[PDB]
Amino acid sequence: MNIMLTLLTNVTLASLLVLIAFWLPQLNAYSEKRLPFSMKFFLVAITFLLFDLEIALLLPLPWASQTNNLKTMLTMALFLLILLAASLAYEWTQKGLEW
Amino acid sequence: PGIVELPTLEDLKVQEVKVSSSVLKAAAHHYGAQCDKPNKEFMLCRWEEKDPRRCLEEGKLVNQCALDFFRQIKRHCAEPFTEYWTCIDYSGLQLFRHCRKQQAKFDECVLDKL
Amino acid sequence: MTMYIAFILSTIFVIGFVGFSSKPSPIYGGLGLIVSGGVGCGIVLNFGGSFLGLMVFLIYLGGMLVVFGYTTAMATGDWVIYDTGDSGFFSEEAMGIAALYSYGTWLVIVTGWSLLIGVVVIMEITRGN
Amino acid sequence: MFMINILSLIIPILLAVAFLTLVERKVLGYMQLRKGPNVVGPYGLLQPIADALKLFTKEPLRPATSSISMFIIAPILALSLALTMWVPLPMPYPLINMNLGVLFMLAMSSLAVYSILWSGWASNSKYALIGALRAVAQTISYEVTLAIILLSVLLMNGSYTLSTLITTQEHIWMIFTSWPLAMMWFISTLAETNRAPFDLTAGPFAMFFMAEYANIIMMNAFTAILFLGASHDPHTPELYTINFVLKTLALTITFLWIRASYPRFRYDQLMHLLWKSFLPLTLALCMWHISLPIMTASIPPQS
Amino acid sequence: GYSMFAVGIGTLLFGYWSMMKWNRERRRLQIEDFEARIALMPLFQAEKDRRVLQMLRENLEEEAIIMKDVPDWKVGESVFHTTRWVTPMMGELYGLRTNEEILSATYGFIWYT
Amino acid sequence: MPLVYMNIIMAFAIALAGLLMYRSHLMSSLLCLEGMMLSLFIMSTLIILNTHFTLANMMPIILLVFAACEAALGLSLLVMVSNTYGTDYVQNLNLLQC
Amino acid sequence: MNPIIYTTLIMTVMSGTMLVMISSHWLLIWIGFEMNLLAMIPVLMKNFNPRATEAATKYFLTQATASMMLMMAIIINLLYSGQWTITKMFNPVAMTMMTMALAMKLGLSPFHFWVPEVTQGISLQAGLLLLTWQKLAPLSVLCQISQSINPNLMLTMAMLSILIGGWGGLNQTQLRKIMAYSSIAHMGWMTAVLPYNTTMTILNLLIYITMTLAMFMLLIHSSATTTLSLSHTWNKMPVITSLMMVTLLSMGGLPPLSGFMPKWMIIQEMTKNESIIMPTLMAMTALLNLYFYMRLAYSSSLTMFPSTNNMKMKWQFEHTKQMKLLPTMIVLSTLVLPMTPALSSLN
Amino acid sequence: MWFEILPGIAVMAACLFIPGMATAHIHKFTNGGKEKRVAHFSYQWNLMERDRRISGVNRYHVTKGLENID
Amino acid sequence: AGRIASFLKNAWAKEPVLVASFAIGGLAIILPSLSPYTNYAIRINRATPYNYPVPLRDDGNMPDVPSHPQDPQGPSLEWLKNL
Amino acid sequence: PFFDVQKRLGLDLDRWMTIQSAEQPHKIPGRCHAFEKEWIECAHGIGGIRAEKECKIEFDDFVECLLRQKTMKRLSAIKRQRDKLIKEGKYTPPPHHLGKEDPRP
Ligand SMILES: CCCCCCCCCCCCCCCCC[C@@H](O)O[C@H](CO[C@H](O)CCCCCCCCCCCCCCC)COP(=O)(O)OCC[N+](C)(C)C
Ligand SMILES: CCCCCCCCCCCCCCCCC[C@@H](O)O[C@H](CO[C@H](O)CCCCCCCCCCCCCCC)COP(=O)(O)OCC[N+](C)(C)C
Ligand SMILES: CCCCCCCC/C=C\CCCCCCCC(=O)OC[C@H](COP(=O)(O)OCCN)OC(=O)CCCCCCC/C=C\CCCCCCCC
Ligand SMILES: CCCCCCCC/C=C\CCCCCCCC(=O)O[C@H](COC(=O)CCCCCCC/C=C/CCCCCCCC)COP(=O)(O)OCCN
Repeated sequence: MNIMLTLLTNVTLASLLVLIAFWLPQLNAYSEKRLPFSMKFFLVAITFLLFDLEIALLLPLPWASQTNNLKTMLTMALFLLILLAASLAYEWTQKGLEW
Repeated sequence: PGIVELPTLEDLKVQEVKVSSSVLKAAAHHYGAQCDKPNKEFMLCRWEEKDPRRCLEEGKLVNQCALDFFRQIKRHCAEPFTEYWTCIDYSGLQLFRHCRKQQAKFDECVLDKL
Repeated sequence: MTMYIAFILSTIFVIGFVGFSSKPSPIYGGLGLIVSGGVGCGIVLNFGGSFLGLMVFLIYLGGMLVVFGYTTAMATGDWVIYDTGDSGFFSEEAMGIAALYSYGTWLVIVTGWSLLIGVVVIMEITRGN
Repeated sequence: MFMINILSLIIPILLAVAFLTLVERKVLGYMQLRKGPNVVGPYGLLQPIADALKLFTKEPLRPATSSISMFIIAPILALSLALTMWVPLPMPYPLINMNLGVLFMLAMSSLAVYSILWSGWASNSKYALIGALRAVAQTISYEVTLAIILLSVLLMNGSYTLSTLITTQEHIWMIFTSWPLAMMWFISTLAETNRAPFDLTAGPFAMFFMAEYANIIMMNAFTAILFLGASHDPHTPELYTINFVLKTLALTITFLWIRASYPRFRYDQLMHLLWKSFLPLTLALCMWHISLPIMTASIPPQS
Repeated sequence: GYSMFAVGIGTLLFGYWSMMKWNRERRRLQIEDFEARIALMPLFQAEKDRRVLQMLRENLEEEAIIMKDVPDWKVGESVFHTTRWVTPMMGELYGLRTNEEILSATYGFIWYT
Repeated sequence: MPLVYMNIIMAFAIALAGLLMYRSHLMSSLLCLEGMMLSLFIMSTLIILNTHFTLANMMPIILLVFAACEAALGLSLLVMVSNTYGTDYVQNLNLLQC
Repeated sequence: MNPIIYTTLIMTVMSGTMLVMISSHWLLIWIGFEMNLLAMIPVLMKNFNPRATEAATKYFLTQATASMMLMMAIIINLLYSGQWTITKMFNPVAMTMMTMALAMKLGLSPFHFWVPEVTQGISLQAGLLLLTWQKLAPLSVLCQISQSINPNLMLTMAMLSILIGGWGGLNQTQLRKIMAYSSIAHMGWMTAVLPYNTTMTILNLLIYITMTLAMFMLLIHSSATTTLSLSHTWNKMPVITSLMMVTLLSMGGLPPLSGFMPKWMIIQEMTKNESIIMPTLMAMTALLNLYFYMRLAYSSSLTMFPSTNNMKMKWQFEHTKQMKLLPTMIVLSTLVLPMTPALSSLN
Repeated sequence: MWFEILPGIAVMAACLFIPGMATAHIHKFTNGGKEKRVAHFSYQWNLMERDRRISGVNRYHVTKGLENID
Repeated sequence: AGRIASFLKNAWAKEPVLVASFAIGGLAIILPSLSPYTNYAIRINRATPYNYPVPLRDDGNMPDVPSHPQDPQGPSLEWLKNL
Repeated sequence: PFFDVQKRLGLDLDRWMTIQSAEQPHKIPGRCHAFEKEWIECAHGIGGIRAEKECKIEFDDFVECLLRQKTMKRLSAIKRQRDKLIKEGKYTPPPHHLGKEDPRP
C-alpha cells in the first residue's frame, strides 16, 4: 500500500512534469517548418546474461552462512565461484573478449 | 464426516495479561526464570496432544502464573521496572543494548526484593 | 475487500499475454512481455514471495528481456487459501532458498556444469566459419 | 501523513539536482583557474532557475517521424526510477522499510537501461542506435561487477537490509574492512552513471539530465551508507542525517574532481578494463569475503 | 612500493579484527533476543489457541443461526474423514467478519513497510 | 483451485498458442516461449509458497536460470540465421522439407 | 571443432540422458532434458552450413516447446498432489500434457514433421546420434509412468506414427529422410506396447538401435546420402552393398532375420490382451517400410547401376578410418533370432 | 576565491537535510513520540498486532504498562 | 624452482592484477581448512536458537536433562562469552 | 529405464526434495505435513495398485488439505445464504462480525 502509493506518486509527478514541459512551448506559435550487425555486441550481451544467471545463484549467500553445515556450504560457494572464473577464463582464452 | 467439537465461550474466558510487548520484553528473562514450570507443562502438552482443545487448563495456569509474576513486580519495585520498560518501548527494534543502565537498576531491585 | 487485487493483477497478466501473443512489431511484443513480467512480479510480491519476486524483477527483466531488446534493436477467491500461524523470527522463503547449498549440493553441481557448458556452446555456435 | 513524507523526499532531491548543476559548474571553473557562473544571482544561485525556465520555454524538437509513445515514455521511466531509488535508503529512518532493500535498489538499477534502449531506438538514426548500444553494453557490463561487489560486501552485514548497515558500522567504517572492493565499486558507479572518464555518450532533455544527476547523488549516498557508516544515536537522528549528507556531498564533489582531472577511455579500453581487471579481482575477493567470516568466526547475526 | 602494500594489508587486518569482535558481540546480543522470545512464547501460544477457538465458536454460532432453513445442511460438519484436529484456514476465521480486518489479517505484514 | 491459478494457466495457454501461430519474426516465437516460462515461474512460486514447502523454494530460481540459459542459445541461433538472410523471418527456413 | 570440446559436448549429452535415467525427482529429469538439449545443438552444427543451422534451430524450437510443456505437466501434477517423485501422475490433464511433451520429444506423429527435416539438414554422424541416443530418455520416462498413460491416446499416436512413416518413406530419394521415416515407424511400433509390456518396448528399442547403428555406419563407410550415390558402391565395395542389403532385409522384419524379433514379440504380447485388430493393421502398414527398403536394395546390390570413369582412381585407395563395432552391429542386427528367449533378462 | 563555491553547496546541503529529518519527525508524530516500530520476520508483526488489540484505542503505539495489570 | 621463480617474476610484472586475483582465490580456498576458528563458527551457529526448545517428558531415567535452565546440567555458553 | 543408482549406492542425490514431510531446514512444518505423513505411512510397501485402492481416505484428506475445495464450497454456501437473508432483511450480523467487538490479545 505504501510502496504502491509511492510508485504511483513518482510516476504521476514524472508524467505531469514531462507533459507540462512538452506543452508549455506549444501554446505560442513558432515557425514549425543500417545493416552491419557487428557480432561482438551480441556476444557481450550474452556474456552478461550468462554471468547474470550465475549471480542469481549466489544471491542467497548472505543467508547461506547460517546452516551448521559450514564446510559443505563453503565448498559449494567456492565451487560456484570457481566455475564462474572458469567461464571467464574460457571466454578469455578463446578470443571472446576482444574488439 | 462428523461434527467438529469446540469449547464453549465460557471455557475460553480467562483473566488476561493486558500489558504491552515492551513490558513483556523488559520482564522476559525473569519471567522465564520464575514462571518456567507451568510454561513447560503447557508446551509439552501442546506438542504431545497436537490439539488446542486439549491444552486449555494449562493455558489458564500459565496466564495465572504470569499474572502472579507481574503482581509481584508491581508490589515491590514498580518504579524501577517502569523506567526500564520506558527505554525498551522507545526503541523501534526494542534492543536490550540501548538501555543497559535501566536494566541494571531493575536487576538490583528484584534481587533484594525477591 | 479491495475488489480482489490479486484477481485484477492476474487479469492484467492475462491481458498482457494476449497483448504480446498477437506478436505485433516485436518491440511492442517485448514491451508487452515487460509489462506482464512486472505484473507477475507484483502478484508474487503481494503473495509474500519477496525474494522470488525480486529475482523475477531483477534477473528476468533487467537481464534477459534487456538482452532480447538489445538483439531486436540490433536487427531491423483470494485471501482464503492463506495460513494462520507465523514463521518465527525468520522468513521461510529465504531459509528454503538459502538451504540449496546445505541441502541442494546436487542441484548446484548440475546447474553450474550446465551454465559452463552453455557458455562453451554459445561461443561455439557463434564462432561462425 | 505518508504523502507529505513522499513530497518531502521527492521535492528536495530535485532541488538538490538543480543546485548540483551550479555546484559542478563552479567547482570545475575554480579548478580551471577561472570562476563559474557568478552573475545570474548573488553568487550564481539563480542560474539553475534561469536554465530551467529557458529549457521549459524553448521549442521541443520532436523528430516528427519517431515513435511518439517511447519518445515520451523514456524520460518518464528515467525520472520514475531515479526518484524511486531514494525510497529504500535510510537517513537514518527510511521512508519505506524493506527487508531486501539492497536487492530492490539493484533491480531498479537493472531497469534503468530501458530508457537508454528506447531513446536510442526512437531517434530513427543508425548512429544514435549505435551509441545507445554502446551505452547499454557498458551499463550491463559494469552492473555485473556492481552486483558481485555488493554481495561480497553484504556478506559482512548479515542481510540485505539497508538499516543494518548502520549497526554493522557502529564502531568502524566498512572502508577499512574492504578498501579494494570499495575502489572497484567507486569506479563501477562512475561507469554505471556514464560519468567521466566513462562519458562516451528542451523538456525531455532536461528530464533525462535530472534523472542522471539524481542517480549520481543517489549512488554517492548509497556508497556513503555502504562504506562510511555514520554513528546513529536514537534520541537525535539529526546528527546522523548531517553526517550522511556531508559524506554524500564529498563523494559527489569527488565525481566532479575526477571529471576535471582525467581524459576519457575508449569503448574497447573500458570493456577490457572491466572484463579483464575488475571481474577477476572481484571474483577473487568474493571468494575471500565468503571464506573470511568462517575462518575468523565472525559471521554476522541475522538469518 | 613495499610500504604501500604493507599499509593496505595492515589496515585490512585491523578492520578484520575489529569486525570479528563486533560480530561476535552481535551474535551474543541476537542470542539474548532469541532467549527473550523463547521465554515469552508459551503465553503467546496460549492466547493464540484461545483466540482461534473463540473465533471458531462464534462462526459456528452464526452458522447455526443462518443455516436453519437449508434442508440437508449439518451445522459444524467437517470436510475431512479424520477426527484429528486440523489447523483452521484463514477464510474459516474471518469469513463472516468485516472487510477491513480481513484485509488486515491477510496483507498487514506484507504491506507494512 | 482458485481463480488465480486458472488465470496463470490460461496465460500459459495463450503464450503457447501464440508460439504455435507463427505469423513471422522468430523473435516473436522466442518471446512466446519466454512468456510461457514466466507463467510457469509464477504458478510454481504460488503453489510452493501456499503449501509452505520450504525446500522447493530453490526450484523456481533454478527453473529461471535453466530457461534463461535456453533463451541465450535461441538468441544465438536467431542471430546466425539472420547472418544468412539479413532477416529473422520464419518463411526463410524452408530449405529442409518433408 | 576442437576434439576436446567435441568430447566434452558428447559426454554432456550422455550425462543429461543419464541424469534423466537415474533421478527420482521431476525437477532433475527436466534438468537432464535441458542439459541434453543444450549440449546437442553444437553437435548438429559441427559442420557449418545454412542447412545445418536451419536444422538446429528447428530442433531447438521443437525441443524447447516440449520442455515447457513437460514442466507445465510437472507443475500441474504438483498442484493436484504435492509430489515430486516420478510415478503415477494422479491428474488426468497432467498426464496428457506429459504424453504430448514426450511424443514431441520422441518425434511421434502428429509431432513427426521435424524429424525428416532435421535429419536431412545435419550430417550422417549427427543423424546417427539423433536417431539412436536421443530416444533413450523420453522412452525411459514413458516406461516409468506407463501405468498412468491413457491407452487410447498412446495407441492412436503409435498407429499414426506407423502409418505416417510407412507412407512418407515411399516418396523419398534421400537416404537420411528414409532413415527418419523408418525411425518414426519404429517409434510407433515401440509406443504401442508400452501400455502392456515395457520389456517389449526396451527389446524393440535395442533391436532398432542395433539396426540403425549398422545402417548409418554402412552409409558413412560408403559415403552416400542419395540413392544414386549409393548405386555406385558396388563398383568399389560390393561386400558393403551385400551387407547393406542383408541389413535392409532385417530392418523390414523378414524372418529369420533379427528385425522379425520385436514385431513378432509385440504382436504376441498384444494378443495376450485381446487386441487383435491393431497388430494386424500394424503389420499391414509395416509392409510399406518393407517396400521402400526393397526398392533401396534393388537400386544398391541386386542390380548393377552405371558408373563413371573417375571411379577407377577410387579403386587405388582404401579407407583410413574404420568402425570397430560395425561387424558386431551387422551380426547382432541380422543373426540373433535364435537367442530370443534371452529377452527374459529384462534388457 | 574558492569559498565562492560554498553558498550553492550550502543550499544543496539543505536540500539533502530535508528528507531524512522529515521522516524522523513524521515517525515521531504518527507513532506517539517514539521510533516507528519495524516489523520483519512476522514475530514483531505479531507483537504489534497484540499491542494494537490490547491498546483499546486501535493504535499499537499506545502502550499499556504495569498499571493495566490490576 | 628456478623456472617457477622466473615465471612468477615475469607474471608479477605486466600482469599484477591476475597474480593478485589468483593469490587471493588460492588463499580463500586453502586457509579455511587450516583455521582453528571454523569449528568455533559452527558452534556459534549451533547455539543460535531459532525455535522453541520443546521439553521432554520426564520418565525417571534422564539425569543429564535439566529440570530448570538454572540447573548446572545442560549445555553452557561460557566459551561464547569468553570469545 | 530407471536405474536406481541412489538406492544401490546410498547416495540420496534428490530424495530430500520429493515430499513435504522430509527434514525441512529449521524444522519448518509444511501446511499439509500431517496429511502427507499419514498417506505415506498408509501406502508404504503396499504397492501402487493396493495403495490407490486402499489408502483412498488418507489421500482424499491430503488432497483436501492441499486445495481446500470442499472448505471453499462450504464457506461460499454460508456466505451466499447469509447474503440472501440480509437482502431479504430477516437476518442481522452481530457486533462481533461488524468490528464492534472487544478484541483479545
Ligand atoms: C562415487 C562415484 C564417483 C564417480 C562418479 C562421479 C559422477 C559425476 C561427478 C559429480 C557427482 C558428485 C557426487 C556428489 C553428490 C552430493 C551429495 C553427497 O556428496 O553429500 C554431500 C556432501 O557435499 C560435499 O560438499 C561434497 C563436495 C563435492 C562437490 C565439489 C566438486 C564437485 C565436482 C563434480 C563435477 C562438477 C563439474 C566438473 C568439475 C571438474 C552432502 O553433504 P552433507 O551436508 O553432509 O549432507 C546434507 C544433508 N544434511 C543437510 C541433512 C546434513
Ligand atoms: C541386438 C543385440 C543387443 C545386445 C545389447 C548390447 C550387448 C553389450 C552389452 C555389454 C554388457 C551388458 C551388461 C551390463 C552389466 C550390468 C547389468 C545391470 O547393470 O543391469 C541389470 C539388467 O541388465 C540388463 O537388463 C541385461 C542386458 C542384456 C540384454 C540382452 C537381451 C536382448 C534380447 C535377446 C537378443 C539376443 C542378444 C544376445 C546376443 C549378443 C539390472 O537392471 P535393473 O537396474 O534391475 O533395471 C533396469 C531395467 N528395467 C528397468 C527394464 C527393469
Ligand atoms: C569510496 C572509496 C573510493 C576509493 C577510490 C577513489 C578514487 C580515487 C581517484 C582515482 C580514480 C579515478 C578513476 C579513473 C579510472 C581508474 C581505473 C583504473 O585505471 O584501474 C585500472 C587498474 C589496472 O589496470 P591497467 O593499469 O590499465 O592494466 C591492466 C592490464 N595489464 O585496475 C586495477 O588495478 C583494479 C585494482 C583495484 C584495487 C585492488 C588492489 C588490491 C590488491 C591487493 C589486495 C590484497 C587483499 C587480499 C586479502 C589479504 C590477505 C592476505
Ligand atoms: C586456486 C584459485 C583459483 C581461483 C582464483 C581465481 C579467481 C579469478 C581469477 C581467474 C579469472 C580468469 C583468468 C583467465 C586467465 C587468462 C589470462 C590470459 O590469457 O592473459 C594473457 C596473459 O596473462 C598471463 O600471463 C596468464 C596468467 C599469468 C599468471 C597470473 C597469475 C598466476 C598465479 C600467480 C600466483 C599463484 C599463487 C600465488 C603465488 C605467489 C606467491 C604467493 C594474455 O593477456 P591479453 O590481455 O589477452 O593480451 C596481452 C598481450 N598483448
